Amino acid sequence: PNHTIYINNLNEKIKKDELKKSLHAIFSRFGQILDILVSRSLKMRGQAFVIFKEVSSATNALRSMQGFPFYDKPMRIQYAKTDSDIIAKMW
Repeated sequence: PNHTIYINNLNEKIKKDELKKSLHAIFSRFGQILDILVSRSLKMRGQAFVIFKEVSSATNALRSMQGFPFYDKPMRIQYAKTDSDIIAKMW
């Protein structure tokens, strides 16, 4: 368990700004969000990071929204571990 959730299987047709705003719309109820990180760098498409202020908020977000159909795609959620090299391992 960690402050930050890592989301993938996001609909890649969605623009960065709208994707962040729609992510706030469904995740804000879990607790205070410090930021949402979205990259349109090709290998980082389809993915997002939601940084909660509290770990309890991130845990409830991950369990409640696992598989949630969003832009017609079920999102996959995991905890982001610091220094896990998500980007460096990704191709």
